[PDB]
Amino acid sequence: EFLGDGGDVSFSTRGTQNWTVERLLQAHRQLEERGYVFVGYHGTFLEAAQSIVFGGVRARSQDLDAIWRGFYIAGDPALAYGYAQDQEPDARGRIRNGALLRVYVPRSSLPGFYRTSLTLAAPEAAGEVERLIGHPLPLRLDAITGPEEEGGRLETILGWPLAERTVVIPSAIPTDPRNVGGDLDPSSIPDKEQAISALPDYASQPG
Amino acid sequence: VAFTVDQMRSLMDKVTNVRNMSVIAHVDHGKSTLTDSLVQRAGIISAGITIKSTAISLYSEMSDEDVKEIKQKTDGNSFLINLIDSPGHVDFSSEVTAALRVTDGALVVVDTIEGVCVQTETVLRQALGERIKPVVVINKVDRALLELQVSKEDLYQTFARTVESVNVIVSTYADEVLGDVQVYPARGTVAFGSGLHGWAFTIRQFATRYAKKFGVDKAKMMDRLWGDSFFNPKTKKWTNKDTDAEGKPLERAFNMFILDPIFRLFTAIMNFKKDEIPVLLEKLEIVLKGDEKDLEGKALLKVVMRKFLPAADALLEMIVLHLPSPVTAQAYRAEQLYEGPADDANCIAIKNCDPKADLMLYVSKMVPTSDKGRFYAFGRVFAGTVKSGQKVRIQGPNYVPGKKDDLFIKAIQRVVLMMGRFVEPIDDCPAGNIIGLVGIDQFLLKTGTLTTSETAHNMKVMKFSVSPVVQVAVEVKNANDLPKLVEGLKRLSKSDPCVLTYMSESGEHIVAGTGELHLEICLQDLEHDHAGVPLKISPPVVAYRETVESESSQTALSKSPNKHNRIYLKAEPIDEEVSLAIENGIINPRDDFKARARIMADDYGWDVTDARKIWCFGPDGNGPNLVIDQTKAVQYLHEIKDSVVAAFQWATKEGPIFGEEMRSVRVNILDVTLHADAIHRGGGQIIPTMRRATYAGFLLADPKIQEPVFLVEIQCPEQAVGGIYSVLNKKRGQVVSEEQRPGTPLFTVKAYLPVNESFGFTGELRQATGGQAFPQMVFDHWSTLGSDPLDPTSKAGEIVLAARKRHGMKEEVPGWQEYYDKL
Repeated sequence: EFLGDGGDVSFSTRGTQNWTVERLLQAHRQLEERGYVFVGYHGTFLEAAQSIVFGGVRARSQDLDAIWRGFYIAGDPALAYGYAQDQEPDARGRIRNGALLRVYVPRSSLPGFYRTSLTLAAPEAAGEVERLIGHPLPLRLDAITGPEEEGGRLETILGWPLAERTVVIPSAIPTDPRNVGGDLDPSSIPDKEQAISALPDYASQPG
Repeated sequence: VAFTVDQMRSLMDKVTNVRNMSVIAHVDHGKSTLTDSLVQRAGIISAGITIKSTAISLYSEMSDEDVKEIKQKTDGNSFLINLIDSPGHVDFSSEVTAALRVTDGALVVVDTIEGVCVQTETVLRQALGERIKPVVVINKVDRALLELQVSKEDLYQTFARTVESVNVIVSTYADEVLGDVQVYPARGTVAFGSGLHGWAFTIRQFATRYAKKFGVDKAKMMDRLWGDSFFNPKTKKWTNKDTDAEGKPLERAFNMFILDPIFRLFTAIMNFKKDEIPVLLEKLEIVLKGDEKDLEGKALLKVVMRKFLPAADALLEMIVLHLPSPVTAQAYRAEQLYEGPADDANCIAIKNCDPKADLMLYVSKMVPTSDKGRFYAFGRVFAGTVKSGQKVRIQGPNYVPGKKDDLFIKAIQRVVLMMGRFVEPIDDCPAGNIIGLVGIDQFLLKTGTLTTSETAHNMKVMKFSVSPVVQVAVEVKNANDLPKLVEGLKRLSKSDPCVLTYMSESGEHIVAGTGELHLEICLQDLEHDHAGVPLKISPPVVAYRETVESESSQTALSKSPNKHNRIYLKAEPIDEEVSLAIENGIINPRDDFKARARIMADDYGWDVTDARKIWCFGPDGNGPNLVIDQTKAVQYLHEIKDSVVAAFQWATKEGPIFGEEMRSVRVNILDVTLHADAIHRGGGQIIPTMRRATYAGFLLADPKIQEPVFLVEIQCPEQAVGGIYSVLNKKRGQVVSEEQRPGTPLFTVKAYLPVNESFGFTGELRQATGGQAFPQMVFDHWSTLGSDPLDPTSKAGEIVLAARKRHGMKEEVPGWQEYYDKL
């Protein structure tokens, strides 16, 4: 269990149940002690969050012809924050807020984390991403980080294999239930979570 | 006994032989016990739809001789008594008046030891105000003997004093027109007894007995059985002085022929003197039946007394011989019950309890049935006759013969008899009877008038309101029973028209009611019946409203997450008139946009242009908030209309000041830019945008909050009226008018009481007016506070901050910037 201790954890529109900053600091420390490292944030819907935290991240019927298929995450919680919410309305018409997740991989996989300046989603980068990872896309036991789009913030795409080997836990960064769609407010990020959120240094040259 | 629909209908045709009454009594005075006894005695049963017991049918027969003693037109020896249910506590003001308004007679229960208690005294006044004839019963006599071991003469003096108190009230508050309505034991309008043991009697009962043993026409036998009348055992003569020629005392007739017999049976039996009991019993011709013979102590007395003086009959005797039929009373009660011309074609039809005239049916209350979550109307036919299928005009509270507001010309699906818990279909029902209707639930909230005359006014309306102004959050103490709460809440709302249960965005379960008590009750019934599961209830809270005072400082703008769609809008105030118009069905969401436009344009000064572009109302798609489409040439615009509306429904249900509902907020969509492809303009994208732009607009349009305010009507003796103004001045109350009832010393103060200041109001008014005051308060209007909700120290800000904290939100209110584009 990597959730530290303190009573069952759940995801609510109300806030994440039983997940203080303090518990976060304990669970992080313990993940490092077992040789895991933090690589980014992942925002998504409550139902989804629960699944990932209790059951882990798992691909499921991907489009095999989809060369950028993977698990997207982001170093900057703000960028992740944007996906932290229902993507479609419930029957009544409500679009509730989501949750922010902290993604960790076995430190033993860093050798496969690369970076580029080109912008991911298009073909011009494909060749260069492939150049950096040593084999044609999609990514597999490797990950690429680069600008979400020209001048945008950076996103990270863990290939499905690697993704399935992550360990995800709650963030102490809450989504706002009364401002769904707003941008993450920098002062709502715990100073202590900020301390344990540096990213590893990714390679820019192939191996 | 059991009756067929025919028997009942037949019985309902002889209105001269019907009795509509209630039982005025404090619960701790055997109110429920006595009532039962009548049911267990004359309760009418019919020879799969259940309802909430509102009235009980009673049958009673009398001798052609008895029928003559009735100083009011009658016909036949059969009688139909409608026992209409009453509340337990007086606080239920509004519904107490409800039952009274449909009754003609009243069985007032007073206590032997305690006499007439304050509460019963108050209801009595009210009953008198509706011109209800009272009939008294001094209950709990046993407690006098067994406990106090009072003498025959002391107990006499007691009843004397008690009857005296009652009449002090009856004479002081009844109408001079009605004539002397005081109760007189000698005239058979006062019974004495004990609900516990199940016995009671009237002077008229012992007078029919000792009737011949003295060679008298009971007229003079009962006349002697009370007051100062004596029978010297020795001279064997009747005198009018408490002493014989020598100066020795003489026992009163009452003490001699009534109290003595009873007093001995008590002394005999409770002392277990088995030698006397049998002898004593045979003398009164009381035959124990086998098993009862071995009984002793209370067990015995209890059975002897029941065979001796059957409590049920004593009461049924006064009901028939003294309470007015729906014919005698409507003649002098009509004018008071019709809010139209005292000579109007209908008002007349009311006086004459005319079954041929245009319908005049009064709906006193809606009662919950098993058949779905539907409600059957309960009331009385004051004129004409109501029949299944008959199409009727359902005139609601706000109706006025002039306009067409609050009218619903529909057809009466089914007419049924309110046989307590069960209903029995009946073709028609002539004036003078209490009946039930099926199929009005969606036209009448609670009270109303049904007619046929197009020129018929409503009958004395009872102000009620469905405005949730007080609510609480319900939580289960033990998470396991959660589903059991989710059911009861659904059950609760189903039992009451005016209770509300819903879920906030926060996912909390809310229970909102008409007031402090109304909610209180609802919460009890939930943790005890509907859910029966232990719950965590939050403290009572007043429902506020969020509104704007002007147009948005500047245009409000928000863009979807795609950053591909934008919504430009401005918010501006709606005029209270319009809001009221919306709240009052005038401006209607379901109307023809054109017709409705014409209305707003004409009667309310709106640009027929704007009004024809209303996209939706809100919340719940019908509130006093609107979204006007003022865009110009925005391609695909209609393809995001459902989203926008949807967004609006949430924006208006929980505003940005502190989660409260919006009121009178006009949202004008000035512009919109959308992505060419629909994939990127879905609900997930527009809904949040709109919702956020609206918030932005609102926060820019000078935010303010409204508080709800009650209109309290109070009945109170000139003497205690002091306590009223006393308490009103410590609650920010505002006196609207004070009047006096011509004859009596009964003032009736009306004032405005802020709902957030009404907590524990009745309790405080109690102490203040020595308990003589009788409150009736309803929701009246929304008041816009002047102070700035944004300034924590201001008065409104104080409300806001607290509320926000309560809801565990960020202490400060969001600036418009947070919702505007982060540009």
